[PDB]
Amino acid sequence: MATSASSHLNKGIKQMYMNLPQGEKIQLMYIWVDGTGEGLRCKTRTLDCDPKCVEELPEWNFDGSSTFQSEGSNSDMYLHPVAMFRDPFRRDPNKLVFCEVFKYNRKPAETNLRHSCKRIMDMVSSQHPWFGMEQEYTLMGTDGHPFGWPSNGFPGPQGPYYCGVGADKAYGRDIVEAHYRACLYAGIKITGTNAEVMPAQWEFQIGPCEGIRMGDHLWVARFILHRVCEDFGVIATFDPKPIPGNWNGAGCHTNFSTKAMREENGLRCIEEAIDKLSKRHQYHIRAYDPKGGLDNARRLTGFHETSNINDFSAGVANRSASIRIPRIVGQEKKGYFEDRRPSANCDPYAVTEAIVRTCLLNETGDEPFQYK
Amino acid sequence: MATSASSHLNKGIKQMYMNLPQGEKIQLMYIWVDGTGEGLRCKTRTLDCDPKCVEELPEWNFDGSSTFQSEGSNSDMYLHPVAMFRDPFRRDPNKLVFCEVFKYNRKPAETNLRHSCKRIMDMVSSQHPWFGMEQEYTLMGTDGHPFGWPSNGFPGPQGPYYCGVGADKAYGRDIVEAHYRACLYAGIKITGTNAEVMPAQWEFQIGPCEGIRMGDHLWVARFILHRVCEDFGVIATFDPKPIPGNWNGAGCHTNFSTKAMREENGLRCIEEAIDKLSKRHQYHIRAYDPKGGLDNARRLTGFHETSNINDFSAGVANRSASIRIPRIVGQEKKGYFEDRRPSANCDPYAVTEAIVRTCLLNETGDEPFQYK
Amino acid sequence: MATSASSHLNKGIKQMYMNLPQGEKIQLMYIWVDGTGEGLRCKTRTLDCDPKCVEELPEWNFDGSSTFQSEGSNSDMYLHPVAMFRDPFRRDPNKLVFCEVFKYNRKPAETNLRHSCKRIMDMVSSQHPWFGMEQEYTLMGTDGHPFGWPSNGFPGPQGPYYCGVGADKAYGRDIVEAHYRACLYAGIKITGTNAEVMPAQWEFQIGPCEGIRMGDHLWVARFILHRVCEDFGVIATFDPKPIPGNWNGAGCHTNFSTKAMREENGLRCIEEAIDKLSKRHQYHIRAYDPKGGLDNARRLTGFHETSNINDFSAGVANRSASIRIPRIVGQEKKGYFEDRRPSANCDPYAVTEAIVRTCLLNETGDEPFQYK
Amino acid sequence: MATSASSHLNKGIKQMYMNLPQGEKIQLMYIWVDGTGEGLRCKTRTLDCDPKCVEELPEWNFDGSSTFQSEGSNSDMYLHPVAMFRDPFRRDPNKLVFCEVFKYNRKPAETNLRHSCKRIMDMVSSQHPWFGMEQEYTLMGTDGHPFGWPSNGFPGPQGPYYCGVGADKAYGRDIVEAHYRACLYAGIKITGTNAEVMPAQWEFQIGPCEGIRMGDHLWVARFILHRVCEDFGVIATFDPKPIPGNWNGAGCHTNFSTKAMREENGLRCIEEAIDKLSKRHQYHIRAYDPKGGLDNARRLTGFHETSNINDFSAGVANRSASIRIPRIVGQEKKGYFEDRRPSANCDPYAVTEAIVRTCLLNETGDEPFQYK
Amino acid sequence: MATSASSHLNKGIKQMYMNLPQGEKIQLMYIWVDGTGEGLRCKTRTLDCDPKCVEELPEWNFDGSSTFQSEGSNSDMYLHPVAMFRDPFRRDPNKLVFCEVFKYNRKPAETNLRHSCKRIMDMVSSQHPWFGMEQEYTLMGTDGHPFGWPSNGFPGPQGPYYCGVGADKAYGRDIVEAHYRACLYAGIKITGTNAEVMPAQWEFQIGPCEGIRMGDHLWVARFILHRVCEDFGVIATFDPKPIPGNWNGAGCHTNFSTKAMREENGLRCIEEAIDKLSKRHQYHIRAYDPKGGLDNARRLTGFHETSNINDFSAGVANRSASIRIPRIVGQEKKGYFEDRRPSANCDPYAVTEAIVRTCLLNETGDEPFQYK
Repeated sequence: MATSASSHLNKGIKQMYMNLPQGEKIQLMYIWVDGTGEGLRCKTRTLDCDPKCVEELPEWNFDGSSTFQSEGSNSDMYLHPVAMFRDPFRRDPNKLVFCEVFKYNRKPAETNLRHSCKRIMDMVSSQHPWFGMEQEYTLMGTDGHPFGWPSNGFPGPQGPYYCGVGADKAYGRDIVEAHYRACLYAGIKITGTNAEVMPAQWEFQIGPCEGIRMGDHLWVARFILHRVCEDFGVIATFDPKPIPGNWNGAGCHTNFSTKAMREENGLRCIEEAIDKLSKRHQYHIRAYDPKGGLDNARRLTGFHETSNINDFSAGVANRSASIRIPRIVGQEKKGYFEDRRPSANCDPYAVTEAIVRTCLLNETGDEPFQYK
Repeated sequence: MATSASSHLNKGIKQMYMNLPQGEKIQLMYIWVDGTGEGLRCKTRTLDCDPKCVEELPEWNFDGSSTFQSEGSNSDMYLHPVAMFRDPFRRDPNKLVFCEVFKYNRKPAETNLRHSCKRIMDMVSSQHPWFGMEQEYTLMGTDGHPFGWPSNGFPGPQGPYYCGVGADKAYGRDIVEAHYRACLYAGIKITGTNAEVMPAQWEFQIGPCEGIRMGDHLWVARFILHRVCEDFGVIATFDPKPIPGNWNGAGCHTNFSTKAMREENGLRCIEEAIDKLSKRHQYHIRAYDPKGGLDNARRLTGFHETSNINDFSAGVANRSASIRIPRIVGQEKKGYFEDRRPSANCDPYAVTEAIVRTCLLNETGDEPFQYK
Repeated sequence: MATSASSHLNKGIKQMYMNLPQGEKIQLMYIWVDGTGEGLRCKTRTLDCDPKCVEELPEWNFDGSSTFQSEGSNSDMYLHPVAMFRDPFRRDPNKLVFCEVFKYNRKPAETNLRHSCKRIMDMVSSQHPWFGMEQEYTLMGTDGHPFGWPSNGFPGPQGPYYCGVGADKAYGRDIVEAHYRACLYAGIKITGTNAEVMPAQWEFQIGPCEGIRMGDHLWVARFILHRVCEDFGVIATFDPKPIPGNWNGAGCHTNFSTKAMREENGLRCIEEAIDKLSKRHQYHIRAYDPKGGLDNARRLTGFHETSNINDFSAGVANRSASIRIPRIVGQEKKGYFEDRRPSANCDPYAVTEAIVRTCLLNETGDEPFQYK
Repeated sequence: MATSASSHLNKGIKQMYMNLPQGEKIQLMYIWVDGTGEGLRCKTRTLDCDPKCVEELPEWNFDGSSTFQSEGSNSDMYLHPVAMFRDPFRRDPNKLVFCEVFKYNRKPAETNLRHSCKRIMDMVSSQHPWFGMEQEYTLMGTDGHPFGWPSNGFPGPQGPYYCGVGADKAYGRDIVEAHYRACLYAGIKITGTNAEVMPAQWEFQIGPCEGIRMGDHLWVARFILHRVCEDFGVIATFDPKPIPGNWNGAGCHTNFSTKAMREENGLRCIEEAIDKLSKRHQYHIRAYDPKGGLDNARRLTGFHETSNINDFSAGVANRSASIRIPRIVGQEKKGYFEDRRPSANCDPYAVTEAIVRTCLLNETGDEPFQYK
Repeated sequence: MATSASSHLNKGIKQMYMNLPQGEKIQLMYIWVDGTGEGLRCKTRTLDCDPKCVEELPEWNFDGSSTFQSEGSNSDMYLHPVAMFRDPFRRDPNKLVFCEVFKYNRKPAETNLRHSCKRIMDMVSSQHPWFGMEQEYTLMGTDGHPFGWPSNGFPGPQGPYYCGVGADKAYGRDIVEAHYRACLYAGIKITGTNAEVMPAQWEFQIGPCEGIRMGDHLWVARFILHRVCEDFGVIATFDPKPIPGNWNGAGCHTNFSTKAMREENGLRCIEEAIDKLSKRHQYHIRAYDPKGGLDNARRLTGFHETSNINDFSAGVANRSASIRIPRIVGQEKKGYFEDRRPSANCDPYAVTEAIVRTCLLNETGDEPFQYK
């Protein structure tokens, strides 16, 4: 079983160095989404004093030609800091700084979907849309086989692994515990974790976050997971179908509510939103993964408690439908609904933008509107 | 010899992460019994503030179809918190929360035996029934062979291993020490441990616990053991006969006393109750393990210190029976008796409920009475 | 994956020694069935000259206190040569000698079923009963896990392995080829082989053999398999269900025909035989396994194209029925039928004796008749 | 790097057994195509005498439910011998027997394409159509990584490997040499081999074969390769794109000529055939791999000297076009043309049927004609 | 499990050298008993021509100080050739030459018991005493643990191993087969072999040999075993009780007959001989093991089928008796007593000399008589 070379370095030496008093200088690790829309990149600079707010952080630049985002002639791209978190890897006073990407002409990069999401959120800020997203992921070895699985083989049939405890049920819990503690320290609004049906597959839930903060929070959570995995020598994969066949896929279920939905008799608004989703289902399917269906397909086949990608279905407490209204929300007549369609590898900005455009702005047609 | 993949991860890194200050958020691990009656499941959520009592803990839900407990159409099940303990794995203020399972219609699940046991305990609360259970278990490697045995072979004959000390006598004492300390920290009323006759078999004793707390305590102790074993990469098995042949089986001896028995005089009450159980041997043998009786059979062969599968016997000082009256209890004419019949994999709620129904409610017949 | 220590000895040295001219002395390996009914034992003596026929071979004796057959006082048991074959392991002129076991008083041992089977065959020799048996077996490693399976894991789902070719489809074909060639050299009337559905499970077919020779051939075939496996360091298991669950079991399907059945319009006799089997189904099931019904029950479940142990079910070209009439036999109105009920670990002597007693002697009742 | 368990068995023991004189009995290995259209299955029976021609071989049956070819109620399938070859694995007098598959009613199975191909060939037998097919394949380890590649890595860039010699250039030449010698011994008209551009990828060429023999020959050649690979413990894959990205795909280039094409001024016939292909390109792309174009789409991208799956192109000595006329054929104005479109995993019967139907029978439309 | 370094040398190279034509020179391996009475020593010289009889072989000398047989000042000892056998290790025309050891003054060495045995045999040559000896031995690894046993552990309980077949039953059969074939080639009168009760323990039987030749044969057989073991890298031990506990030890049962016993009504002579043996006990148990009781007194515990070292107990069958008289003898009034008392490590010359002195010469007292 092959773990990364980096994981076999003596970590006690690393701990010896990390315990040195750092002094007055502060490390800022800038994180940004690359040109593929799935990968995260990061690099660190030293600042002289502790920044009080995100507006005090300097803009930076990077080579876009190395990240699949620009041509060689004008390869400089700009990093604009947008969110600041405590750094769980380097401890206080160091910070994680999530940034937006701009082109050489100061136009949004092709994958900078936060900019448009921010516009939509400013337009609908008065209704306070809340999102919760459940990010499923699979721990893999560096050889591409799932972590903890028998070499060149499969574990026992599905059943004992969901929320399992024991050496034969849960593979890689150390990673989940480390990620959970790191997220809590950093200030991400992580609300829980559970083992998924497939061994070595896990799910963490972020939320409820208001508006643009979801993307800020979710992306950084993914980064922290990768970093934790890097320390341990495993790979977190967000592929919607890591193992073909009867093994469960990975989704990113999105719970959505508005002020009207959360207040008394808000179920009516829930039904209106779901009805609108019924009218743009194909647009949303195109919106819920970076490759436009070419990924979401493998998973959603119409089994293993997933919806069929082609047919929209709705029901109360129906875990196999495209949209599920939780039973408690139905009983209390207020709350949220759960869109079960997004793939695990989705860009959260695209998902939230599509949901708000369809449900709240009453948009129609295949292309999003451009607003003044 | 195969330890789990998770056990080979660098635990110093995990310790590095666990030392981060967690802040104000609190992790709650919900634990519940699954559809098999032997396995435990768990998942964790984050709460914003410190709960003061068990009544403050929120209800939760899970997918019952993945735990052999529901059909696909109405797969949601409910977790009602019933017991709260300190979390020994994550330290204060985090908690382990043991829960009852309810169906979609708010009826007790098939394996939610705590509900009826709690009812019976409320019915007999004035007599203060005390129970003690001696849980035997075997440490196994992930390859299915007992931990520490020679590969594809057998250690020396039984004899030197019971309560043994030395590299050749006790296999896996680190696990017992870790489990013991974790149980003490969590607040389980663990009263002792000893190495059993077969190498790698250990026994811990819980009690004396009053009424319903035994099931609450015993189940959570089992969970902690699995979790400790998970950290170490071994598997705790409660199978009543893990290795066929001359190797000792695993039982769950149940010490039983009432308030009347503990007071001056009462040995008589022991003998009468003994008689009662005698008449309803089959019944108890049915209540005392999951799989009908088949499981216990492989253990209660009669040769290696056990009672034949079909025979009630009682005496003072005799390890060749089903119920033992301790010598000191006989001499002082007060105390408890030891039912030696329950299998190691028994559900404690079933055992305690059957014992109370027979000894305290003077029930007769094959089916338990329904009370108003 | 652990192969036997013996298999790691340098086989080139063995080959160096085996090529020395042996001279005039001849090695005879005496083979006999032990007290369990499944194990085979053997030992070798040197004779001075080449025996021309089986009657020239001397009777031998052995100690019966170890091979679980006898007990105290009288132990010596007698081996009477009954079948002689060429030695495929040592080549001509050496021989394998299969023997009957007799007690000190020259009465047949409890497991010496050849004596009675031979009696019945002598009684029915004029009708020339022919049998063919398809012996399925599983190749296992010395650690008790099936050979070629991933360590502590399972291969892919059933489907690609039956009669498979390729490194990922057929595990252990070398064993099958060696066994097959050895059987042809020895003179066993082996008629074919194929890979079965579960990986590492294979089936060889012996027959059509007339009367007692069938048993003689089949037992010796099993010995050769063990010996071949011994050379290679793997273990052949005849357990009817080596791996629990959805993995295929191992059976010993028995094709039966008589002279009358093989002639024109012989189908009527086949149907008569089937009716008699239908009248003695329980006797035959009891006669088809060692432990005593506790083996065949694990295989004959009604799934995976097996009959249910309790119900006698015919069916032309019906591969799931208790009795199948092959299609060609049905179309031509003559031939054999296939009894699918015997377990892989059956004693062939018991199956053929019971079948002949029911179908040809028109016997009834639970106990065998005593003939003059 | 993980080779199969079977390959680590001591092959000297196997050689010891194979050198035993086999005697008069003969082994016949029946080979057939399974329900997937790519896999081959085989099983062996013993015959009493040496068959002189293929018509003397008996029909056989097998269980179709295990090969994805029938339902449970009528699971018997029939093997009709159609081609006989010498067995290179067991030597004379043993034989390999390639068979057609029939249903219980003697109708051709869904994947039994030989029946129709034979019909078409009989209809056009007077023109003596000759085909040559170039079967490319990749040697893989049992871990799913190409054989000889660095663990979890890639060899050097493409360039040095095509027809390479040396330990660092050609991976697995022993397999190619063994396969070549086995094919020559069996009597297959194998005409050459070369190392392909990707390391561990090889190509062998079969032909020129007349009509139906192409499929008979090619399938058996594939079987021999799998068997050779089985001995060595590697897996031969015919996947058209075994490794995504810039690594070369595997094709099955088909050289086609008729008697008219081979005669003086036959270039005109070549151009006419190419013109017809231009009119039925889409039908042929659908016909040239077993999944209707899905497999071939991964290979025919327009890069790496492959044609684009959507556009037909033709040229003299143009290796990237859909159809290439070799330069020497163009200069001499007679010969064959090379269809470069078929995927490596194609069924040769489908390719030859489509080519003959389009080029020689002047068929048009999407569905094949039914002839009297 | 640790085999010797010598066994890991490439034996193919050795085989390459051994096939070279040896020419006219001949290798003679001189073998002699060392000062311990258990070890064998050997060295080889080249002779110019093929000796026709044993009288043509030259006397040799060696350094006795290295073999615990002489002092430093006069350390030269003499080897007198006494028996010549074909060399199975070097093939014809090479020979093994067993020798007597003489001191510098031409007096027999302390361990040269052959001289006196030859004298006694010459004295009783007219009665033709025949002996057969059954030599049990245990195969050990070079680490001192029994060969094939699990590392630092024990195999399963005794029972399945006696005369066992299979990878899990018989450890080291290659060695037994090689030794057997080598003995046959060399001309030793080996009469059979069988696996013993303890795994890795085997027994071979030599005889019937007349008089002194028995010792010649047995010693040389032991040498061949050591040499065979040397090739395989294991150690043959004759230590009376190989591994302490419930593991069977090793004996050398001696079958004895005279010409008178073998003729009609010879049973009377058998009874007379047994009566004489009854009149000499401790003498025999001090001449049936290199160092008196000590070693032997670890086997004859009388528990695991042995004769409690204390008293004799003639008995038909009675396997656990001192001098067994096989049933055959009893019901045939002729046969051979089986002195079941000598240990496996006995000097055969001492056993046969003592038996002849007691049974045939009617000697009495503790010390042997000196004859003219």
